[PDB]
Amino acid sequence: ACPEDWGASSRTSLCFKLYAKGKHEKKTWFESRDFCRALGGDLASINNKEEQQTIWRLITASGSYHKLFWLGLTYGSPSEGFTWSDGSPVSYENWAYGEPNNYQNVEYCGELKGDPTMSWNDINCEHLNNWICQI
Ligand SMILES: C[C@@H]1O[C@@H](O[C@H]2[C@H](O[C@H]3[C@H](O)[C@@H](O)[C@H](O)O[C@@H]3CO)O[C@H](CO)[C@H](O)[C@@H]2O)[C@@H](O)[C@H](O)[C@@H]1O
Ligand SMILES: [Ca+2]
Repeated sequence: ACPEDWGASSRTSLCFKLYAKGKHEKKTWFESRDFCRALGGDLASINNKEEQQTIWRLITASGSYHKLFWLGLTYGSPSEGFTWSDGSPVSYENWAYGEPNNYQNVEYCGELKGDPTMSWNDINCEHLNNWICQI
């Protein structure tokens, strides 16, 4: 069962929470990771299409579209490439077309574009974004 306002009560329920913020309250990737971990969780990992649908449904209920959200995507070693901050394997992927492109060699964190494509992009970790936690 999920904590109240993080999802449903069944044993198979996945628990995510959107944090959409104004520009003065958006966070870097590391700040967002630390925020979610302080609650006992982590930045959201998306391990399959079921989790993607869960998050998309939350976005549709939010009324806002096109927002950028930090996910738990962070580059590891050169051989690893992208990893999930929660330690789960990066099996499922939904990178946008051409991504990750490490544009100008400075993009080591992953963001979700909150539109129907639910696509991922690598971007400067120091950008201030919205974020999504999991527990
Ligand atoms: C593809 C992109 O390349 C770099 O970002 C460029 C930026 O791309 C926008 C794109 O125009 C927009 O349609 C899409 O929704 O978001 C992208 C940003 O994530 O466009 C500006 C000009 O407006 C610059 O050309 C940027 O270089 C790269 O930084 C992004 O990570 C991404 O791979
Ligand atoms: Ca990119």
